[PDB]
Amino acid sequence: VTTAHSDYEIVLEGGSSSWGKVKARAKVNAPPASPLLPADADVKLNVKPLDPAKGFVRISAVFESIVDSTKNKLTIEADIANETKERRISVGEGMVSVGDFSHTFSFEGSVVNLFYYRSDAVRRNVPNPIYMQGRQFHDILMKVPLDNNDLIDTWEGTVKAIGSTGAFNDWIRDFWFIGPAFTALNEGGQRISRIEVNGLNTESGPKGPVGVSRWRFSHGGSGMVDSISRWAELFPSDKLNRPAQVEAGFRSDSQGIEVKVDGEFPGVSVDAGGGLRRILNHPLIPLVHHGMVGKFNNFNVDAQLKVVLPKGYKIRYAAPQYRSQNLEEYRWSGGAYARWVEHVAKGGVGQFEILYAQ
Amino acid sequence: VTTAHSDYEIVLEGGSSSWGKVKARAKVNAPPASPLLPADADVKLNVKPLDPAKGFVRISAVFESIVDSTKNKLTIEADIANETKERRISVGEGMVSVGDFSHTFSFEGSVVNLFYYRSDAVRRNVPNPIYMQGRQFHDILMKVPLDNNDLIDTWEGTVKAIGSTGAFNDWIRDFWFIGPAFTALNEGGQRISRIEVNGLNTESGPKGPVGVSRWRFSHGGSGMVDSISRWAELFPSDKLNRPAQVEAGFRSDSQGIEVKVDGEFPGVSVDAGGGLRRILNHPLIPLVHHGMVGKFNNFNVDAQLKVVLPKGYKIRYAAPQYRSQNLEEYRWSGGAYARWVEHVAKGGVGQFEILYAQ
Amino acid sequence: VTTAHSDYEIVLEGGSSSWGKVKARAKVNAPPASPLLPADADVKLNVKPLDPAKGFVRISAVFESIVDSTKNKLTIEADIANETKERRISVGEGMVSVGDFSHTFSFEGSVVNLFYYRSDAVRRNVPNPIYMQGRQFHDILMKVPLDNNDLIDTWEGTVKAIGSTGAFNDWIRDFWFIGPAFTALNEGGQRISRIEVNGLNTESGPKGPVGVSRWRFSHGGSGMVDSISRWAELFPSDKLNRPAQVEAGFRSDSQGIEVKVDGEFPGVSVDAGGGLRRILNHPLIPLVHHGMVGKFNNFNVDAQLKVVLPKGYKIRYAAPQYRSQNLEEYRWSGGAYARWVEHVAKGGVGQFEILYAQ
Ligand code: BCL
Ligand code: BCL
Ligand code: BCL
Ligand code: BCL
Ligand code: BCL
Ligand code: BCL
Repeated sequence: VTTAHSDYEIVLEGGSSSWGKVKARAKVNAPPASPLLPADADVKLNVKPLDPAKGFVRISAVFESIVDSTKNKLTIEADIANETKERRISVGEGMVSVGDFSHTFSFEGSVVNLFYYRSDAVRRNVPNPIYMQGRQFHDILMKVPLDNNDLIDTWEGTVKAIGSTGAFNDWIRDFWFIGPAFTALNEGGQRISRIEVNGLNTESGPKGPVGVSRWRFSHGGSGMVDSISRWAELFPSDKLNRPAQVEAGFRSDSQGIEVKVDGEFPGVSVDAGGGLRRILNHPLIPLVHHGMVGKFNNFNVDAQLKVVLPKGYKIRYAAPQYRSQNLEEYRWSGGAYARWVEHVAKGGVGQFEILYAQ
Repeated sequence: VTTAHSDYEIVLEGGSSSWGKVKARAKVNAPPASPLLPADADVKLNVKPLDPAKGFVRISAVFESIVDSTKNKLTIEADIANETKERRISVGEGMVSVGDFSHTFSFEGSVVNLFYYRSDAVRRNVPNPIYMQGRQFHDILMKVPLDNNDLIDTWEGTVKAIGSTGAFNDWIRDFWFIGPAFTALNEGGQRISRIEVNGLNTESGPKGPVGVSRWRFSHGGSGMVDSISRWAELFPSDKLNRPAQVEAGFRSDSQGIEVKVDGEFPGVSVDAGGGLRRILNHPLIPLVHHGMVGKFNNFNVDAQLKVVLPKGYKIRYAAPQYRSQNLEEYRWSGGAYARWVEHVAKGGVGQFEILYAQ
Repeated sequence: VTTAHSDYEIVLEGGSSSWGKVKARAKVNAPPASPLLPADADVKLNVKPLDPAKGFVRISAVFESIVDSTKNKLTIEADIANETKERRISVGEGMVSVGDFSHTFSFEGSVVNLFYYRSDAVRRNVPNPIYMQGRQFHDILMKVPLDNNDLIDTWEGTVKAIGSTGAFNDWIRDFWFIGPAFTALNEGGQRISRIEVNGLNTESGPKGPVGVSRWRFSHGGSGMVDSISRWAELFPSDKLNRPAQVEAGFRSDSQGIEVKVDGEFPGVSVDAGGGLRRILNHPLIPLVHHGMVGKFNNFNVDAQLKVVLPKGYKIRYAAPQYRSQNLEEYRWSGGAYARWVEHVAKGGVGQFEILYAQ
């Protein structure tokens, strides 16, 4: 018998605060859909206020994994700020390593997020809008020291390809969205444009030649792509009054999958209007993308959610309904909640709303 | 335990008549995949002979819904006629309303449906062909009175966009196929071309300015798109000797879905050749599209179908086989029928054929 | 209760040999997702060494089916050889028949398979790479005697279309990937280019006019398309020291599906390095494509695998683990193996690795 066991905990700050602590654990005795096993990964994300006056934060990410004995790592650290409601700017650096190979990089880039329409007729009549169609434009300048022969080979190969292959800006997407990543684009109503290569040259860096590229692309979303529809919400820099962090990891092999998440960050709750608040709307891409793997083994659900509201707050509406309550702490399990967990784990996006207030 | 309960009833006219009464009810205690709940809708479609000499019918549609408290409505009424086997013409009017906002519209449009091949070698050798690849071309002239400020804003915004944005005819499809509608295109082997904007201007209508647009698009189908493969069959104007109608609705929320259908129309049965008739072949798009939502909760099937043949007719072949019979009335439930209901509810298109005769 | 019963047997040659005998049987009491039933098919593939000095083999394929009473057949026989590691050449002939219609054909064609990158940094650090992004270019010259009126009609229709329709090279793909074949492309991360028509003319053949076309297309793969990622491996001509063959067939209708496979060919095992061997990595397209039909009825798994190693060899690693062993013969059933069978039958590609050695 295949059984998914999971526990989730949300502990909320009150007042005007959107912050929450989020913890999760899950295990299921079914294999992942990776054609290489075992596959283990640990991820740590950190972000701190940097310059509140200019709205800059400093964010870092560390990814480490082991896949069929191969050890991988990627880190990236960047300073990011909104310039306007639509244009965001970044500058950063990082590295990637795989077994005995590694390389570094630095970059700067701007992203401009544009909705296809704006209408007060929609805004005033839909209290909790979900879909927002739009397109996001990246402009990136990246640099990689060419300080081993593999880097040199790839740089020269790519220079040669760009020079000789008229369809490079098109076919590069076949390379980029490796394996089933390609398939996931259409699944989420996401489109990636042909790229533009605006600049390609070698620089004389302090330790040697540096490969420098300037390039652009856009990606379109029909409304489910959270990176576009919830662009401002997903970067709550104006709510980051202290450092935030999240650590997560999984272990997986032919026998099953185990996962753990432990984080604290702003944006967990939202002003719902009318003096109510809600847990933020569930982003759609995680459910749709995970939906591509959640349907391969039947499973029973053994799931519990615990939500701790701030002192003095009460739930006004929850659907699925909670099972029990002890002051500010509410618990869901079994019944309609278990059924909703099955639904979203298989790719469904049916709404689970929690509205609360003092 | 998740259980889908459903009942279907088909009552057929005899002789040369293709007409039937179709009733259905279903309920299932699982949530819909809507990221806004509750979601309730009622739909009424009507069509009557208008000018049998020119083949015009007058069709009307009313859609009403409530989604997370927002009240929606759209109506459309049109006169439609075949000009040729491939070209159909229409003229009509309607309105849309959402909360405190509303607008009207009128239009005329032609649609030309073209198959990619015609071959007697296929026709004479395949007795019940299903797939037909082809492409359908729309040419539309629509008008909307710009009689509130939101209409004015959207009209001017769109005029501005068409003027400034070279990729408008491309990216408009991201806006148009909102949310998971985008994803459904590829699922059904359906392609939407870039649009052509042939005309855009303001008219001085009786009550004020009117926004007028003339535009075109084609959509391609690899064979499953019923709008293309069964183009003539889906508009049985030559069989409409009296008014036809269908009413349907659903209620849904975090706890489940309930639905009801009650209609009467031509085209329910078909001449199968050899003096046999069949219930029409199941259209594929409904099953494929619904397949995108039917896989998120395991369910047991409690389904019954009742088919009442005209007096004196008998079933010659049915697969899945029926369970019971009382004169002209045949009933299916359990066993292989329940298994077929599960199959098609999850997106399968395995054939369930009923052939009958006197 | 829906139950899938299946048995698989692999019997391996030893030494440096990659050959194996592969047998399979499966049955399941659920309907196929074919909108025409019954659907029965038998396939026979044969290949023999032809000219070991030039690397030519002679391969033949016979497909026969019956679909809703219509009898179909297609045969193809060809000589195929690698010219280089990337370029393969072929010349051959065949026929197609459907009911009272038939036609023949002959052809020659080259295919060039190109990976998007080559990197020693990947090669030396990933011991068993799976994804390889790339693009494959076909150049085909085919001839069909126009020796009945239907052939003449289609030839003239196509000549007319190519002449009049600017989007022919684009829309031809709607015709080509009939029905759900269209949808399967994106599912497997596969792209088909617009075609190029380089030549179209009529020849005066011995018995009459012959329609001759010269045309090209490429197809891209993001890494799962085995035709691209495992290009050399899939044509083990250098391992074909004697004839190989496989016969397979299925019978299906509204009640269920039964299938049988019986074959012997090189390429069943692979040198894994370190003096180990493995069963070849599971190709991804079969699992992904079948995944599009494997999710419509819940089923229980009654599956057994038997692997017979060459004398004196032992399994070093298997995950899922085997259940029993008798000398060189190992058996899997139930437990984690049954769970893996469910997973891959529904479209999962989680790795099942068997490594063995003396
Ligand atoms: C990922 C989905 C979208 C996308 C959506 C966005 C969004 C949204 C943003 C960017 C931004 C950036 N993108 Mg982009 N971007 C995509 C694909 C790309 C690709 C590529 C080759 O595929 C590249 C090179 C880039 C490059 C870049 C940079 C120019 C820029 C800064 C990145 C950074 O510092 O990351 C650092 C990396 C990480 C922090 C790793 C973790 C990333 C995941 C997604 C974050 C999960 C947050 C978690 C749920 C809660 C975190 C709480 C913690 C306490 C922080 N994008 C795809 C198409 N991109 C930012 C920008 O505008 O800069 C100007 C920005 O806000
Ligand atoms: C470059 C990337 C972008 C960015 C892209 C996104 C995207 C895209 C999304 C978010 C979302 C969220 N982000 Mg943000 N985000 C950025 C910076 C920040 C900052 C900040 C001050 O810098 C903060 C505090 C946040 C905070 C938040 C939350 C409001 C929200 C997640 C809520 C939740 O409950 O998660 C619960 C958390 C978990 C269940 C697990 C989180 C742990 C794992 C490790 C996080 C990463 C998972 C992902 C698969 C990894 C992909 C990595 C790439 C391949 C490189 N982001 C940068 C600028 N963020 C999500 C959301 O809901 O938006 C509305 C969302 O979809
Ligand atoms: C919907 C799937 C296909 C499509 C397939 C068809 C087909 C097929 C036809 C049209 C026709 C029309 N289409 Mg078109 N069309 C599509 C997308 C569009 C879009 C758009 C922005 O997406 C627009 C503006 C149009 C516009 C139009 C008009 C020019 C024209 C008349 C519409 C009408 O009166 O509807 C009135 C609206 C309704 C009746 C609502 C109900 C619609 C559903 C689909 C009908 C279900 C029938 C039910 C199962 C049985 C009904 C029995 C009742 C007793 C009647 N189409 C997509 C791509 N279109 C018609 C034509 O050729 O006119 C010249 C026609 O026959
Ligand atoms: C503008 C739209 C087009 C059109 C488009 C289609 C399409 C597309 C299809 C049909 C199909 C059918 N149509 Mg027609 N149809 C038109 C006009 C008509 C007229 C007429 C004389 O005007 C008649 C009598 C019919 C009759 C019929 C039947 C032969 C057949 C449904 C059989 C059945 O058992 O349904 C059983 C009915 C039900 C199970 C439920 C019906 C109730 C619901 C409310 C109907 C609409 C559902 C749909 C999801 C709503 C989408 C609305 C849009 C978003 C606006 N149509 C107009 C001209 N029609 C279907 C078929 O099988 O074709 C071969 C089909 O796929
Ligand atoms: C099928 C998936 C890919 C593809 C991948 C490949 C690969 C890979 C190769 C070709 C090759 C060829 N392709 Mg191609 N090809 C595709 C689509 C096409 C289409 C089309 C209209 O769709 C056409 C006309 C062609 C035409 C051709 C010829 C030019 C050439 C020889 C074919 C042959 O003899 O087949 C004979 C037909 C059969 C043997 C039928 C069986 C085919 C199945 C796929 C084989 C299963 C093997 C089985 C698992 C184990 C067999 C063991 C037996 C003992 C042999 N391809 C799609 C896009 N094509 C070959 C080449 O390069 O020639 C120069 C080659 O190696
Ligand atoms: C024109 C077609 C190409 C070609 C295309 C492919 C493709 C594509 C693939 C293979 C794969 C394999 N091929 Mg090869 N292959 C060709 C010629 C050969 C020759 C030869 C010396 O000529 C040999 C010995 C082989 C041998 C092999 C094996 C190494 C491997 C299957 C292993 C296994 O366990 O299958 C177990 C076998 C079965 C489970 C059942 C096989 C029985 C059925 C009848 C085979 C065909 C099924 C398929 C759905 C039919 C599609 C037909 C088309 C619509 C026309 N191929 C020709 C040149 N071959 C597969 C692989 O794993 O590659 C890494 C794979 O994906």
